Amino acid sequence: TDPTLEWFLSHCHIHKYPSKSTLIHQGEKAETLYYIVKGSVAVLIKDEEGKEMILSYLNQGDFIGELGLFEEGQERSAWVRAKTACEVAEISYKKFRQLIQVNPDILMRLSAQMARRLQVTSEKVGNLAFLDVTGRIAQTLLNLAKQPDAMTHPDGMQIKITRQEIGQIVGCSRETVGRILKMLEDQNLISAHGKTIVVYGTR
Amino acid sequence: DPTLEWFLSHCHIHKYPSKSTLIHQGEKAETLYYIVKGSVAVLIKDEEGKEMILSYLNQGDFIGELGLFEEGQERSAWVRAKTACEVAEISYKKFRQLIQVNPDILMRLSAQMARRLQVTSEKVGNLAFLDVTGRIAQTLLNLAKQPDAMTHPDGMQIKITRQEIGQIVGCSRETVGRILKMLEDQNLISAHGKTIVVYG
DNA sequence: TTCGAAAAATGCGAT
DNA sequence: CTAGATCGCATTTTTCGAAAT
DNA sequence: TTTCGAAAAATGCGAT
DNA sequence: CTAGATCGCATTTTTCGAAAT
Ligand SMILES: Nc1ncnc2c1ncn2[C@@H]1O[C@@H]2COP(=O)(O)O[C@H]2[C@H]1O
Ligand SMILES: Nc1ncnc2c1ncn2[C@@H]1O[C@@H]2COP(=O)(O)O[C@H]2[C@H]1O
Ligand SMILES: Nc1ncnc2c1ncn2[C@@H]1O[C@@H]2COP(=O)(O)O[C@H]2[C@H]1O
Ligand SMILES: Nc1ncnc2c1ncn2[C@@H]1O[C@@H]2COP(=O)(O)O[C@H]2[C@H]1O
Repeated sequence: TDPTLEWFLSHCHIHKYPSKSTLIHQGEKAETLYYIVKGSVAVLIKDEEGKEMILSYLNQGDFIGELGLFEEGQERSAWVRAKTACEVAEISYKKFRQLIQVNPDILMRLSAQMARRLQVTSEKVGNLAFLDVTGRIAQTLLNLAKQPDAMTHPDGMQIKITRQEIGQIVGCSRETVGRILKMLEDQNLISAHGKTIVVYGTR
Repeated sequence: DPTLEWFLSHCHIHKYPSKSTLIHQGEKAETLYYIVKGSVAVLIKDEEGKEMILSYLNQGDFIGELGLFEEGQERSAWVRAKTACEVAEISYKKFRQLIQVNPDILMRLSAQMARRLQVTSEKVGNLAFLDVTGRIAQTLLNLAKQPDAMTHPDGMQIKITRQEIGQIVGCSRETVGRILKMLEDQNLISAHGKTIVVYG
């Protein structure tokens, strides 16, 4: 932390959420902004039957609930769920705008994050439009294997995730994921036992 | 609109005829665009050349903003003119200088990125949750309620090819063709050539 | 580090 | 022709809270 | 400112 | 099973720019 973060937080209300809890409900009126002090969350949307699609994972340093800031009468566009325990700062849009008046760098930071999220989401549209499930899963496994929470392994990198969650990322049933992971292992591209998956030749 | 006039006085104005390329995907991003007149399409292509439309943008919209917040970024997509366009262009360097004297310019830009993220997230949901028939129906209906839609005694009228609908929903032109025939069979639309009447 | 539920995840497979 | 979604249960595998170290 | 005949672009095939 | 992608071309629309009154 530094004097700027402390200055910012002194204008916020800090709350702690346990793993699996819901921070933002899709459809509710948006009047506040959040800043992740510690922890990680998953951004998701769902269909009429409850099927879920994960749009993104966010971490400490990331703002959340920002899309309603620029125009009143807006509703939350997605659900945000705590992936681990989280410490989150909350502030009304009304007061956040006053803070921008005294220190506009805060808007620059928020804007940069939205820009990155738009590039990532546009790429997802492409993957879904141009790639079959095998290609989407293959790319998703390589991407996770290169994140900072991924563990090293003599044959490449190791990650821990369920077939169901992979299905929520790539847009397919958990059964299809399971059948493809076995084919990938037969082709000796990976090794998977339980939630532990080893991605080979990532190095 | 003092700021708007102030902003434009620092830009270079260019014109692009319909179908021309304003932004090439993969090239280095160093300049920001602002549409003064006309409309464009933002699209991505696969290795085989198939295309997918991410969005249509119109007068008042910024373009090429994604490479501004990080160094060494490349254009994330192609931008092609749909109609003849009049566009204001300014370097990232100079734009940053304008942000300093009046950060409200960044506010208007951020507001558009916020809306584009909401829209693109909705598109992800549609691609993952709806079959082609459902995606085509929603698209026909949204197009029919846009300002450029024509009045018709049976509802609203639009003009578009089966190939373009295919680039919007992510399916082959042949599939769009078969689905439009089935939707006509259900009396939801009437299609002759590029002209489609959405009953209402 | 440990151990026994509790609860979560997984395999099924011809249409 | 090629890809995938389904569905009800019985089995695995993982998580969790408190003892044991 | 209407009309018209190419080029160009778009569409149907439809069992596999 | 249900949903969609494919391919080689002849045929059906659209788009255009030049010619007229
Ligand atoms: N097209 C899709 N088909 C099936 N499940 C999907 C799809 N898109 C997203 N999902 C979600 O991904 C999840 C993967 O595990 P489940 O089969 O339990 O439930 C699935 C849905 O919630
Ligand atoms: N595509 C996305 N990528 C990343 N974060 C998103 C995306 N869509 C929505 N969000 C976040 O989820 C939040 C849900 O509530 P808001 O709409 O207020 O603000 C949204 C963003 O912070
Ligand atoms: N899954 C897809 N299958 C086919 N075409 C697609 C797909 N996704 C995007 N497209 C594009 O949309 C276009 C629709 O018409 P075409 O079949 O001529 O060419 C198609 C591609 O350029
Ligand atoms: N999902 C999207 N919705 C709207 N506009 C987009 C989207 N993705 C990219 N763009 C625009 O297309 C531009 C391509 O170049 P840039 O990446 O510089 O900036 C991008 C945005 O201005």
